[PDB]
Amino acid sequence: GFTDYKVADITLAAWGRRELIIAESEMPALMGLRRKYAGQQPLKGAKILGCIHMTIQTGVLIETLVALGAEVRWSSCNIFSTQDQAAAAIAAAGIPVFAWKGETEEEYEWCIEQTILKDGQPWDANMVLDDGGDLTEILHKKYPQMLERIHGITEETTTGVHRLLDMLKNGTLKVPAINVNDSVTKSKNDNKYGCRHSLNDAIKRGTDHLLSGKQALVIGYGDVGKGSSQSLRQEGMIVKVAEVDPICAMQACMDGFEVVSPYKNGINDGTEASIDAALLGKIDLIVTTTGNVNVCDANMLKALKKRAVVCNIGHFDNEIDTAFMRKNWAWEEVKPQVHKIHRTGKDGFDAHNDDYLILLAEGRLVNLGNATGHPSRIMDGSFANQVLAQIHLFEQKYADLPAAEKAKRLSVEVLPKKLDEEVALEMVKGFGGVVTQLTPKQAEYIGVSVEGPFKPDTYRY
Amino acid sequence: AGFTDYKVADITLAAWGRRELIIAESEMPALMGLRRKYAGQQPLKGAKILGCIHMTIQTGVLIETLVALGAEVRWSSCNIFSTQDQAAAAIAAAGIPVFAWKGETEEEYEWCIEQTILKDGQPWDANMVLDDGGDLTEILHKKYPQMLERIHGITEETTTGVHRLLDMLKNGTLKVPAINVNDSVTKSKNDNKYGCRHSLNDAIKRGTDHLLSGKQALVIGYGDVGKGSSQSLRQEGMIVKVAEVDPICAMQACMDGFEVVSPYKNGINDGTEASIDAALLGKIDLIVTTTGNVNVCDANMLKALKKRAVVCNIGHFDNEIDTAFMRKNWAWEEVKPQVHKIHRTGKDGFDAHNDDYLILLAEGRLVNLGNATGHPSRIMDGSFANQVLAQIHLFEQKYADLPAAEKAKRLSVEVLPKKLDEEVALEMVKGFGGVVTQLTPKQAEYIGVSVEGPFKPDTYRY
Amino acid sequence: AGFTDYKVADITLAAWGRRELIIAESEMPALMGLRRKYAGQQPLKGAKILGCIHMTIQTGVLIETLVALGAEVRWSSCNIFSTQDQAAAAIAAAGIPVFAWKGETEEEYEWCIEQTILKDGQPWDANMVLDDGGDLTEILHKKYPQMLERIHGITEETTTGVHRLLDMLKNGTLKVPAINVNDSVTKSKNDNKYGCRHSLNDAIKRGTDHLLSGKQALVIGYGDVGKGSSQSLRQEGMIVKVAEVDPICAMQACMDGFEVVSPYKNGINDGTEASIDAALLGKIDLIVTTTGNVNVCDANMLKALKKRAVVCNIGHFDNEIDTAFMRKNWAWEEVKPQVHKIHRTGKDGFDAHNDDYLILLAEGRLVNLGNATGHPSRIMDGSFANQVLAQIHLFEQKYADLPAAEKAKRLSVEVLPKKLDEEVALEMVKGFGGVVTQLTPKQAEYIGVSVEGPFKPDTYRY
Amino acid sequence: GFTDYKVADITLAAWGRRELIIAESEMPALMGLRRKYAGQQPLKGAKILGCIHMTIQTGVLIETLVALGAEVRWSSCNIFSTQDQAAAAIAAAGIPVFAWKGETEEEYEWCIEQTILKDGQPWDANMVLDDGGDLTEILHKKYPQMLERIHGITEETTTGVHRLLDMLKNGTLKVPAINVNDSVTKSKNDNKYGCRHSLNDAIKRGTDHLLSGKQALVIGYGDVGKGSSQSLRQEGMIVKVAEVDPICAMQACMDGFEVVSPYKNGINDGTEASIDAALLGKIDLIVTTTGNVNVCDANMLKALKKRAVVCNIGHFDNEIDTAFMRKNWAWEEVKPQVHKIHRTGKDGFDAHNDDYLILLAEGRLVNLGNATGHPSRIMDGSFANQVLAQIHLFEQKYADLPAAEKAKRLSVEVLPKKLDEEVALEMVKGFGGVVTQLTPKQAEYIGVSVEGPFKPDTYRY
Ligand SMILES: NC(=O)c1ccc[n+]([C@@H]2O[C@H](COP(=O)([O-])OP(=O)(O)OC[C@H]3O[C@@H](n4cnc5c(N)ncnc54)[C@H](O)[C@@H]3O)[C@@H](O)[C@H]2O)c1
Ligand SMILES: NC(=O)c1ccc[n+]([C@@H]2O[C@H](COP(=O)([O-])OP(=O)(O)OC[C@H]3O[C@@H](n4cnc5c(N)ncnc54)[C@H](O)[C@@H]3O)[C@@H](O)[C@H]2O)c1
Ligand SMILES: NC(=O)c1ccc[n+]([C@@H]2O[C@H](COP(=O)([O-])OP(=O)(O)OC[C@H]3O[C@@H](n4cnc5c(N)ncnc54)[C@H](O)[C@@H]3O)[C@@H](O)[C@H]2O)c1
Ligand SMILES: NC(=O)c1ccc[n+]([C@@H]2O[C@H](COP(=O)([O-])OP(=O)(O)OC[C@H]3O[C@@H](n4cnc5c(N)ncnc54)[C@H](O)[C@@H]3O)[C@@H](O)[C@H]2O)c1
Ligand SMILES: NCCc1ccc(S(=O)(=O)F)cc1
Ligand SMILES: NCCc1ccc(S(=O)(=O)F)cc1
Repeated sequence: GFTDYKVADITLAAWGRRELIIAESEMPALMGLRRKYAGQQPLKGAKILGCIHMTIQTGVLIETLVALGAEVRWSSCNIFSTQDQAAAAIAAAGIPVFAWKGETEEEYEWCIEQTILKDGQPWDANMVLDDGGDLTEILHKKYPQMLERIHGITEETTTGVHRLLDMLKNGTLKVPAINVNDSVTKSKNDNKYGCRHSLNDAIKRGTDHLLSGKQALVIGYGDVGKGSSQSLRQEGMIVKVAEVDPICAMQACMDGFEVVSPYKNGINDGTEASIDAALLGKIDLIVTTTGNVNVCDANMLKALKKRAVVCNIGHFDNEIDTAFMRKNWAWEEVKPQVHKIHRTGKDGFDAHNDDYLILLAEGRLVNLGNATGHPSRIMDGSFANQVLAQIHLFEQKYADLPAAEKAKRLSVEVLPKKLDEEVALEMVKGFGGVVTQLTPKQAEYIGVSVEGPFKPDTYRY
Repeated sequence: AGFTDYKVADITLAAWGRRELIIAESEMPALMGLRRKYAGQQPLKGAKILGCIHMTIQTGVLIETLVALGAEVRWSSCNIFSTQDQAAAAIAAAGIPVFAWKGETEEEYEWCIEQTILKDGQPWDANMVLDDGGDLTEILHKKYPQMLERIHGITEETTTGVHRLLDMLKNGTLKVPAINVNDSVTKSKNDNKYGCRHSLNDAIKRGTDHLLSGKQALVIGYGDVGKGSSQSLRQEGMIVKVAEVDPICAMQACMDGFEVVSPYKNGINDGTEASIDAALLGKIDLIVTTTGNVNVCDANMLKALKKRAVVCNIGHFDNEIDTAFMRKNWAWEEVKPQVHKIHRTGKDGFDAHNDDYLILLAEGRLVNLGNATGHPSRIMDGSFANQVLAQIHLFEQKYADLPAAEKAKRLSVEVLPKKLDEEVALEMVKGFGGVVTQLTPKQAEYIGVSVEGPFKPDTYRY
Repeated sequence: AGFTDYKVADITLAAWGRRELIIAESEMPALMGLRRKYAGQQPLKGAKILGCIHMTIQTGVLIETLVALGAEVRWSSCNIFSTQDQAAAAIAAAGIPVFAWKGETEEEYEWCIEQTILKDGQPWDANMVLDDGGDLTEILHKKYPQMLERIHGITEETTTGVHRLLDMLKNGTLKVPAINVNDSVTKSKNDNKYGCRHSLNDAIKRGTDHLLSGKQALVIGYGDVGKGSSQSLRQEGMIVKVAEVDPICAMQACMDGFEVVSPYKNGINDGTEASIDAALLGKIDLIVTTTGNVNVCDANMLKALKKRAVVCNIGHFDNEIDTAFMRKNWAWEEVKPQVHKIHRTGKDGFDAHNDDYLILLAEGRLVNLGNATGHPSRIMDGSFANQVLAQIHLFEQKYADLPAAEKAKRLSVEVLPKKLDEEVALEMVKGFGGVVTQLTPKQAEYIGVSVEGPFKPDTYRY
Repeated sequence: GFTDYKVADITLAAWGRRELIIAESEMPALMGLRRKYAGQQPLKGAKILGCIHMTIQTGVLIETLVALGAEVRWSSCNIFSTQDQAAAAIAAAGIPVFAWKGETEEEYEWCIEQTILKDGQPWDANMVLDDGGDLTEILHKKYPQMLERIHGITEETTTGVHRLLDMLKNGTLKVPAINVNDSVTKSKNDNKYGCRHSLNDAIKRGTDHLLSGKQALVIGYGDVGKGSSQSLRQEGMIVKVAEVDPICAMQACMDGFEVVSPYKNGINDGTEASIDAALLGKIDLIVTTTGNVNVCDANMLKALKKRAVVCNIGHFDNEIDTAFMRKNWAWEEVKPQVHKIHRTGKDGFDAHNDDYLILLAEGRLVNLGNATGHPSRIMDGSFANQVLAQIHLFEQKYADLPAAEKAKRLSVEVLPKKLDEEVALEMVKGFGGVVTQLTPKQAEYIGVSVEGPFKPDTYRY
C-alpha cells in the first residue's frame, strides 16, 4: 500500500510508463550507465534528495539512480515543469515523488519539504541532486544539521553553480559539489541545442503564432541565448540580440545577428527617456536568457509593440518584471500558462482591447512551462553526467573525512574530460555516427593517447 | 631613398597594395584603435621583431601598426602560396624589410626566413618574434640559438604553432616565453571558425568555379577550422558529412545537423585498401582536411575517391593529404596556378581527355590562402589586435634581461587576460554597429561581476 | 439556448474558443480587412453556404467573416482529427450550425457532412459550397444531385480537391462552376509550403517529443507540401533525403541541398521485396508522405524501415501510407491520442518492451492537423481571404439563375484574377510591417505594367 | 590560316581548352544532347548569330551547336562578362568569335557587327541566339532584310523576353521566338540558384569584405532577387528586401526577410525628403536585381552609409544611377572593375578620404563582371534548353512559309514541359539523384502518364 507521494493523477501512470519505455530508447548514454553499473551497485546506501523538473527524462534518471542501488525522494524544481504522467509513473513504481504541473509557490515549498522530511523528521539523506539551488538553499538555511551526513551535491544548471560558487567564496558551503553544468556534453548540448529544440516548440504550443517574418529580441547570447536565437532564426524570425558581454556579442554578429540594446547607447538609467522606443515598438517577441535580474524591465514592457509575446527561458522568473505587471495591469487567462496582460489599467479589461502583451508561463522557464523542455536524446548527456557525478561524490565519502582532508576537498569541481568524452561517444553512436580511431603514429603526432583525452583542459570546443 | 633590403615579386604593385591597405584599415577598427591609442606612447620603441606570417593585406596593416607603435621589423611569409604580391610590394615600398612572394619554392621559403634573421650577412639584433606555425621559432632554436638569448618572447598565431611550443616546453627545449595568441576567443572562435567559413568556399570557387549545391562533401575534422569549413560548404547547399576522432566534437557535428562518418570501415585504419569505405568515398565530390594532424587523407582514400573529386587542405601544413604518394605514382596536369588535375591512370603522361583524375588545390597547402586571399580584414582585425597586445606585453616584461634563476620562473606559454579579449571584442562589435548593453550596479552584483567586466570566469567556453 | 442545431464535443469550451478567436483576428489582417471593407454592402446577403473544412480556430475566423458579410452557413470538418474542439464550441455558441469534433469515426464523419446538407430531415436550401478535398462536393453530386440545381458555385481549398473537380469537368459530371482557391499564389505558395514548414515539425514534437537534429529523414514528394515539409525538418538539423517522380521537382531538391533517393532500387517499383533499397530504409528515422498520391509508403517499405522510425502523412488523405497492411498484420499500441506504436512482431498482443515497432502519427491522416493545430492564423489569412473573395465572386455571378447558354459558358474551374491575389498579399505584407514600394510612372512604363498592378504576366511562376 | 575573329590573347587557348574539358564533365544535359542528336545532325545548314557572355560555359554551348551541324558567329552581350581564355579556345577551334573582357561601348557594338557581317556583307544567317535582346534589336532596326531568311530567335533572359513581347504586342516582331528563360530548368535554376552561387562570389573577389554581420539591401525579389538574397543571407548578412510586387514581398517576409522601401511610405517622389535616411545610413551593401530603371537612384546614393558597396546583378547597368555618379563624384580605380566613388566632389579626391562608395563592375552585371557568372552545372540546364530551342525552331522552317501561314505561326513561346523535364532528369542524374517511377495505378490515380509530363501547364513549382 504505497502512499508516500503526491501527484496530480495516479491514473496517468500507465501512459507515463509507455513514454518512459520510449524515452529509454532515446537515452543510450544514460541507459548504458544503468546497464554498466548495475552489477557493482555503486549507489547502494545512497539516499538522494532530488529537486529537478519532474519530466519523462527525469524519470529515466530517477530509475537509473534506483537501479544502481539508491533510495530517493523527489520534487520538481519549478511549479510548471512537471509532466503529470511522468510523476504518476514514478509514484506507481513505489518511489517518493511530490510534484505536479501548476503548483502554487506554497505547494512548491511543501513538495521540497516532503522530500526532506520522512514521517515528520529529517530523512537520513546523504546525497543531493539539485537543479537551480533551491533544495541546496533550504538545507543550508533551514536544515543545516542534515548536511553533516551529506557527501555532496550534484548541480545541474548555470544559476545553481553560480550560487554554489558564491557560497564557497563566502565560506558557507558545507559539502562538496560537482558542477554538472560545465561538462561539454551538458553545457554545449543541453543549454544550447536543448533550447534550440524546445523554445520555438513552447511558443507554438502556447500561441500557435507564425514566427517567420516577425521580429524577435533575444536578451543574452550565452549557451541558452545562442540556442534560443537559433530556435527562432531557423523558423524565419528576424532576430536581434542584446548582450552585456562583448565576446558573446561578437559571436552574435558573426553568427548573422544585429546586436542592439533596449537602452539608448546601452545605458540603463532607469527612466523612460533611456528606452529605445522605436526599436521596442517593432518587436513581436522578446525572450530572456540571462540568469540575471530585470533584463526585461517595466519601461521595456511599457514600450513593447502591442500584442508582443514575452517569455523567459532562464531558470528564474525575475528576468522579466512580472511584479510590475501584477501591480499595474489586468491579467486575462487565455488557457493554462498563457495570459494576456492588458496595459489599459489594473481594474478589469475590455475583452476586445488591442493593447495587451502575451506572457507565457507567468515568466517561468517557458520551454518546460508551455511544452516538455528538452528532448530525451539531449537530456541523455546531462543525466549521464548526473549519474557519474553522484557515483563520484558518494564514493568519496566526504561526510566521513577528518577536518584537514575535508578542507582539501571542500570544492566545486567538474567531471574529468575522459568521462565527458565517453558520454559523447555513446551519444554519437545513438545517431549512428562512426568515430575514427587514431593510428599510433597519428596519436603520437598530436600528443594524445589513441583512447583520449583528445584535447587539453583549456580547449573550448 | 636607396632602400634595397627586401625581396618581392614586383615592386610596381605597391600603389595597388597601398589602395587595398587604405581600404583594409577601415575594416580593422580594433587594430586601428590600438594604433591611435598607443602611437604617442611608442610602447614598442626599441623592439626589433622577426615576423613570419602570410604576407597578405591584413598582415600589412598589422606590420604598419607595429611600426607605428615604434618597432622595427623584418618580415617573411609562413607559406609558399599565401603572399598577396601587392601587399608585399606596398610594405617594401614603405621601407620595411620583407622577403615574400606568391609561389615560392621550398628553398626560397627558407631563404626568405633567413633574410629576416640576417642583416648584412650577420644576425640581426632581434628581440621579439611573431610567428604563425612555428617554422621561424624552430629555425631560431635549431640554427640560431644565440639570438634567442636576446629575445624577450614569441607571439604565436595558430593552433599548430602552439602545439609545437608546448612540446618544446615539456621537453625543456623552449628558450623564451610565448603568448598563445590563438586561444583568445577573439582569435580561436573568430578567425579559426568564421574565417574559414568565409574563405573556404571562396577558394574552391576561385580555383574550380564548381557548383557546390547538391554535391557531397566530406570534412575531416570538426575543431574550430572543421566547424567553420563545414558551415562554409553546408550554407552553399552541399550535403556535408564529418569525420572526427574526438567524440565530443563528433557530438557537436551530429547536433549541428551533419552525418558523422569514417573513411575507414568501423573507423579502423589498418593501412590496407580493404579497410577503406569504398562505397562512401566513391560518392564524395569534395574532401577538406582541417585537422593539424598527419595523413588524414591517405593514399588509399585517394585511390577510392569519386572520379573528378576535389581534394584540399585548410590545416596549416600540407602533410594532411598524402601528396607525396600522388607525386610518386600519378601524372600532374596544371590547369592554372595552384590548380592541378592528378591523373590516376599512371605516372608517365596522361590522356588529355582522361576522366579518372582528381583536382588538387594549392598542392595540398592551405587552400583559403593559396587559392584565394585567406580570412577577410574584419575577422583578421581580432587576431592581429591580439598580436599587437601580446607583443607589447612580452616586450615590456623584458624576459631576456633577467638573471638565469628568474628566467626559469618566467618561462611559460600563456594567453592574454580575459579583460583584453573582451576589449578587442568590443571594438569588433562597434565595427558592425552593434550596441553592447551596460549592466546596472544591481545586475552586476546579482551575477557577481564588475560592471566593466570581465563578465565570465576563466573556465567559460563560449 | 434554444439553438440546438449543432453537434460538438463540449459546448462549455466556447469561451476559451472565443478568446483564441479574438487573438486570431489580430493575426489575420487580410480577412479582417475584408470584413471591414464589405460589411456595409453585405455582398453575401442571401448566400447559404455548405462548408466542409478543418474546424480550427482559423476556420472560425473564416466562418464569422462569411456571416459578417451576410451569409448563412452550415459547417463540418473535412478530417476526423483536425477539429479544435474549442473552435467548434465557439462557433456553435454563436448560433452557427456546426457538426465537428476531434476524433470522429468514419461513420460520424459522413454523418456530420449530411447534417450540414439536411435541416430537419430535408435538404437545406443551400446555394454555395466551400470545400477542402472534395468529399462534400462528391456527396452532393452522388447522393443529392437535385440540390446542385440551386447552387451557384464551389470554392475548393486544396490540390487534391481541385484534381477531382478537373476530372469531373472533363467527364461532364461537374454540375456547377468552381473556383480553384488552391492555385492563388497567396494560397499555394503560402499555405501549402510555409504552413507545412511551420506545422510539420510542430506536430512531430507534440506527438513524440523526439529530438530531430542529427537524425535521418525521408520526405516522399517535393511539390509545395514536400518543399515546406523538407524545410521544416532540415531547419531542425535533420539529414533530409527526398524522393520524387517529377524530375523538375527533383532538380529543385538537389539545388536546395538535398540528396534525391528512391525507396526502390534504380527507382523501379515492381512490387517485390527485392526491389526495396533495404540499406537506405534501414537508416531512416522519419518518413513523411507529401504527395496526394496512393501507396507511396507501401507494405515493403514499412517492413524495411529502421526499428522505432516515425511514420506520418501530411497529404490530404491517409492512403499515402499502407495503414491497411499494418492494421491486418501488426499489433497497435496506443501511446496517447493520435500516437500508436505498431509492433512488427505479430498481430495478437505484443511485448510492452518490444524494440521492433514503428511510431505512426494520427493513424496516417494529415499529421499537422491531427497532432498539432495545422497552419498558423497569419498564414491561413491568405488562404481564407481568397476563399471569401471566391465566395463573393461566384455568388454574385448567380450561375444557378442564368439561362442555359450562359451556364454553358460559365461551367468551368477558374482561379481568381492576379489583381486580387496581389491585394491579398499586400494586406499580408502590411501585417508584417513590410512596406511595398510604389513604381514611378516611368518605371511602370519601362516594365510594361500599371502602377497599380498587376505586376506580372499570368505565366509568371514566382 | 584562320583570322576571322578578335580576342584579347589567342595564346590563352590551351588554358581555355583545359577548362572546357573540365566544364564538359559538369554539363551532362548539354553533353547528353551531343550524343542523342549527333547521328541525326539536326542543325545541319543552320547559320546561327549568337550574342551571349563569352564564358567557358558558353564555349560548351557553342561547341554543342557545332557538333549537331551548325555554323556560328559569336559575340558577348556584355563588355565585362567575357572570359578571355574561353574566347581564345573558341577562336583556336576555327569559330568566329569577337569578344574580350573590358570592351568599350564602341568595341561592344563593333563586335556584334562582325557576327552580322562576313566579308563586309550580311552573312546568310538563318537562326539567332540572344541574351538581353541587343542583337535582336540591331537586326530588326538596322538589317531588316536578314530576318526574311531567319527562322527564329532563342532568347536567354527575362529582359530580352520583355523586349520581344513588346514587339509581338506592337506587331513589329518579324520571326518567332522561344522564351528560353521561362523553362523551369532555366528560370528557377539559372536565375535563382545561379545568382545564389555567383553574387557573394563576385563580392568576395572584388572587395574581399566580410559579409557576416553586415547589413544588405536587395532591390527586387523575383528569381534573381530571391537567389541574391539567399547568396547574402547564407553568408550571415542581415538582409532587407525592397519590392514593388506585393506577392513577391509576401514571399520575402515568409522567407525570413524584413521588407522595406528606400522611400517613406514607399512613395518615390524624387525628393531627398522621401529617402528613409536612417535606413540607408545603416546599409553596407546594396544589390539591384530588377530589370527596371533607376531603382538605386541619386538620392539613395547620397544617403548610403560611408564605404558601402553598390552593385547590380540585373541585365543592364541603368538599375543604378551611375550617370549621376560620373557627373558629380570622383572615381578612383582600386583594380579592374572596382572603383571607389568619392562623394566629396568631382575635382579629384583625398587618397585618405573616408566618404566614398565602392562600385563593382561600373554597375554592370556583377557576377560576370567581378567573377565568372554561374557555374557550369547550373548553366547546363539553361544551355540544354538553348540547344533544344534552336532545333525546335530550325526544324519548323518559319522563314519558308507564305505570309498567311507566317502570321498564324508568329509567336513567343516556351518549350513544352516534356523537354523541360527531360533536361531536369539529366541534371538530377548528374548529382547522382535517383528519380522514382510511378506505378500504372499511381499514374492513373493522379492522372498523368508514367513518362510525364507530371504537372499541368499551370503549375508554378
Ligand atoms: N530553460 C532551460 O531549459 C535552461 C537550460 C539551461 C540553462 N538554463 C538557465 O538559463 C540561464 C542562462 O544559462 P546559460 O548557460 O546560457 O548562461 P551563460 O552564462 O552562458 O549566459 C548568460 C548570458 O547572459 C548575458 N547577460 C547577463 N546580463 C545581461 C543583460 N542585462 N542583458 C543582456 N545580456 C545579459 C551574459 O553576458 C551571458 O552571456 C541560467 O539561468 C540557466 O540556469 C535554462
Ligand atoms: N587555413 C586557415 O586560415 C587556418 C586558420 C586557423 C587554423 N588553421 C590550422 O588548421 C588546423 C586545425 O586548427 P583548429 O584550430 O581547428 O584545431 P582543433 O584542435 O580545434 O581541431 C582539429 C581537430 O582535428 C581532429 N582530428 C585530428 N586527427 C583527426 C583524424 N585523423 N580524423 C579526423 N579528425 C581528426 C581533432 O579531434 C580536432 O577536433 C591547425 O593546423 C591550425 O593551425 C588554419
Ligand atoms: N496538410 C496540409 O496542411 C496540406 C496543405 C496543402 C495541401 N495538402 C495536401 O498535400 C498533398 C500535396 O499537395 P501539393 O500542393 O504539395 O501538391 P503538388 O502537386 O504540388 O506536389 C505533390 C508531389 O508529389 C509527387 N509525387 C507523386 N507521386 C509520388 C511518388 N510515388 N513518389 C514521389 N513523389 C511523388 C509529385 O511529383 C508532386 O511534385 C495534396 O493531397 C494536398 O491536398 C495538405
Ligand atoms: N546576372 C545574372 O546572371 C542574371 C541571371 C538571370 C537574369 N538576370 C537579369 O536580372 C533581372 C531580373 O530578372 P528576374 O528573372 O529576376 O526577373 P523577375 O521579373 O522575376 O524579377 C524582377 C523583380 O523586380 C521587381 N521590381 C521591379 N521594379 C522594382 C523597383 N523599383 N523596386 C523594387 N523591386 C522592383 C519586380 O516586382 C520583380 O519581382 C533581369 O534584367 C534579368 O535579365 C541576370
Ligand atoms: N576607442 C577605444 C580605443 C581602443 C582601441 C582598441 C582596443 S583593443 O581591444 O583592440 F586592445 C582598446 C581600446
Ligand atoms: N486596404 C484595406 C482594404 C482591403 C482589405 C482586404 C483586401 S483583400 O485582398 O484581402 F480581399 C483588400 C482591401
